[PDB]
Amino acid sequence: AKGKRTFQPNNRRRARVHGFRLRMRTRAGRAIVANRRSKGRRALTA
Amino acid sequence: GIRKYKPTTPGRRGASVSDFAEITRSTPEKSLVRPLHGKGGRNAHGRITTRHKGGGHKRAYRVIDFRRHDKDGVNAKVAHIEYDPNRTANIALLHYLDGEKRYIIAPQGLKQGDVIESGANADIKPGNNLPLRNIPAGTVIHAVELRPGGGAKLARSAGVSIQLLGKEGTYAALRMPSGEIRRVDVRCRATVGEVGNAEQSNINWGKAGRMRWKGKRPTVRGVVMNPVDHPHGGGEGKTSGGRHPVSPWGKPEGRTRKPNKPSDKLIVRRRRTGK
RNA sequence: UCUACCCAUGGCCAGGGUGAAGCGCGGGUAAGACCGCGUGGAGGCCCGAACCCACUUAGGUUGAAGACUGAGGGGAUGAG
RNA sequence: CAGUCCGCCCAGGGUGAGUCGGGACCUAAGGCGAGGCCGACAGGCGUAGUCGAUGGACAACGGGUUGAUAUUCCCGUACCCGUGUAUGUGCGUCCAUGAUGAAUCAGCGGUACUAACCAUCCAAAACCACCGUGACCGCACCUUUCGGGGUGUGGCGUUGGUGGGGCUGCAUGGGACCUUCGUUGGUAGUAGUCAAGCGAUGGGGUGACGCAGGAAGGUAGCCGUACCGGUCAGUGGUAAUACCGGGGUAAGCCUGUAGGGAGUCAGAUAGGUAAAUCCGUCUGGCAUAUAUCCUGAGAGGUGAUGCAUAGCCGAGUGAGGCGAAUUCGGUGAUCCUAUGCUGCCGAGAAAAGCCUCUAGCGAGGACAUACACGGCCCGUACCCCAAACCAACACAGGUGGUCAGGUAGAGAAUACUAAGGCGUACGAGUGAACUAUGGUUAAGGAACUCGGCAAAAUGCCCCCGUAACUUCGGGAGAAGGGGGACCCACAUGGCGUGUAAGCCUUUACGGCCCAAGCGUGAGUGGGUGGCACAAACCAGUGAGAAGCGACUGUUUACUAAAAACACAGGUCCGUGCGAAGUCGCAAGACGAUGUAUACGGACUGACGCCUGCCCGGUGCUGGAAGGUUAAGAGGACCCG
RNA sequence: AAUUCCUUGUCGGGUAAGUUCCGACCUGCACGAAUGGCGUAACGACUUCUCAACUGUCUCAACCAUAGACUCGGCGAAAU
Repeated sequence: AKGKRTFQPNNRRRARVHGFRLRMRTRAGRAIVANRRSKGRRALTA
Repeated sequence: GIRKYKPTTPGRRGASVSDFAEITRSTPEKSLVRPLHGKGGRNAHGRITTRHKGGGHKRAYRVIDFRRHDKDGVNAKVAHIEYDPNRTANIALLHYLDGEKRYIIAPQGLKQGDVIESGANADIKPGNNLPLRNIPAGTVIHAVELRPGGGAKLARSAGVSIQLLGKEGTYAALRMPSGEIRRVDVRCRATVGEVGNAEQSNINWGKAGRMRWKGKRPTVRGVVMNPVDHPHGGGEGKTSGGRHPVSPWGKPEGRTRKPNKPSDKLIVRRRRTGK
């Protein structure tokens, strides 16, 4: 009976992997942030 | 120097273990150890480059002095002989007469309380390390150097010993453990006598647990893989590849040394592979 | 953040058995070889809960559940 | 479902820290990375550094309080860092006093050089003898019936390789002359240095580490008891002999018990990048120390005239007041001594912190007592095997760690219970068929079926008794047989513990002994009851013969757990060392802080007896005479 | 024979009756030595046969109790 689902919340890992200090680190991440800012989103990054 | 276990379990049917009959302590010298952490065979990218390695007992590295050039004319006394994990030959501890302490690999026949010298003016006895230029011809050697001043590289396993065939000009001819006749500059240093613990090759490792302890994951043959995994895989029923055995990367089974490299002008005859 | 493998640092394994090496005594041997008696507490050892699995069967099959439940079942000091 | 209720809706309230978990303290695996190297650009690695707990170091325990917080607030008693003032003792410089210096004046043989001298190793040019034929010539062959190749008969290029003398020259190691300290004989042990105190980012020690196994000494806990406060529960008997409730209290501060560990003093010295009185090494004196020193569970004293409790009064919202006895034993941890002790091989993190050394700063500074003060930033409510988290739901699934009462019992299993918590969110009726889950069955007992699928059955403790075969360990709980209840006696017995106790005394937290008291199995003999003594729950079916795989293990999450994968053991091939192999265009990295008794690849798969023939085909390895054949060089001739 | 189309090969065990099973023969369609040949104590939720005990698996079904099914009140779907 191993009913272990796929989402195990851990906000430290959330912020560490999808965080702002990480999106602004590589070229692609800066592009993603600018793209979201252009589309108008309210949550630029996790 | 081996103990054979009794058949009290299928994992110990014919297993054997080294007798440790030469050790004199069970702990290192606290000032000559360094940390070690195993990788599993994964290089700076994180990818496996060498397979079948990892998940083994922790161990610590005991600093060893292979570049024996400083203490020249200063005697030393062997204080103990010990067991180190990451090496096939036993380690031996030396108290110098100045007050330094340091390790070496133990030659066969060494024993506690024995005194060893060094340098060009040294006696021809096991443990004494002196330049290849001051060693007569026909004497067994171990732990010799390749370039002058560049540490000891050749023949430092357990029980192996090169032989010094003779000298010709500014070079000395050496018969390696494998059978090659190489030529090495005569400024290179070397220790006398063969390496100790020469029975350790006669050990059955019993069960698979012992190999997993020393650390090596299991290896899966080629024929049982699929055609996309290995140039052998495939075939309903039991096959044989039908491909002139090849490596997992397609490289055939031939000769792999790079042709015509700088060091081929010092090699007199390579090893013999027939029979 | 599920799953495969590896790296650093922590945790867990009720209860009951069998009796290896060595050591002491004896017998025995020119001497070894070995045999009875004490001490000793090894092993991918044995029976068995927590824990990890998933061999059989019935139920479910617009389910309680997008792979589960009841009975039995394998491992349980180790490649855990 | 309904709902006056709600984890729903609305308003207001609520989270109190020098000691708890984090930061201001430290590093591991990993991340970023000043310069930097590599790469057409984009970018890849990485040094010094700086981050990163799942680890290291670090000061607080009982009781009370509100409707919501408590190691946070209040009460009682403590501990850790800093600051100011006052006091007593007080060691220092300024000076003044002790120890101590250091070089000239003629003065070593070694560091060890020039030239040389000795020993050893090595090979230049010519000169001596031999295989071997790249050639090649004739000659003998199985020949092609000799007309061809290739092998021995002997001469040529010694083309390659051997051996002894010879050798012009290198080089290493010693002695030899180049200043380093000479034996100090005056000049110069006062005059330069050291004697308060703080002392490093520098040296050294410690921090500092594995798995397994008991025996011993304790405590928490639980069960009885002296003693104290109370009940008559409408029954046949029971007033005290019966029954129920109490039979408590921490950190810290004293003392140093069981256990565990350890030698001390003198000389001199580049080894610790400079110096060391510190650490190592060598040479000596001292007993191998009940001694002496370090660590240390517990008992005991104090904290405690306090705090808290069984009960009695009040009042019944539940405020408020009083408050007894508190000794002795038995059993006993999976917790403490214990980062201990003993074994074994698979050999078991770093840094800060603390101690000590000098280098250095120095005219002020060290110790103790009294009084007055500062102790920063984040979390603190509420759920937390769950209707509050991951599952679309108030979902029979999933979720790491700490406590662990009583009876039976080997047990944290199983049955019933104590503290504590709940009856969980649609009901009420009713002997229909049929389906699911439990229960029983006459006579027969696999006759059912693809198949004993499902069910039934054996099931524990103590004594007896145990086969073929074997790698001598096993097979084995083999198979098979007997007993199990409650009373009485042997029994004031036997065993454990140990009080008043006698003994000795190392006057100590000594140890031997042992009435009483408390606790406990096993055996024997005689009785008693039932259909049944393992009485309920818990709790192996066993034996014979084939095939496959040696064995424990791994595998298709979700129709395949196997004869498939792995394995310990073999043989082959490659690899002489920033090796072979791999990731990358390159730098670089793993292989390995390894070195052929090692590393990578391929096939077979414990152990025993063995692996027979073929190199023609395809590969891999080693080569030469010839033919073949690309770029580049070559530029006769011809043409415009 | 995990390998045999002919095939239910031939003989013998075992049952009252044996296309499965065991021991032998060998005419090997189309075994064979590290894509290893033949054996082997111990081990196996592996595949195949036989025995003892046991039983509703069966001759052959019967009865009891719970959860649905059926009736009354409330809320109130679905594929087609």
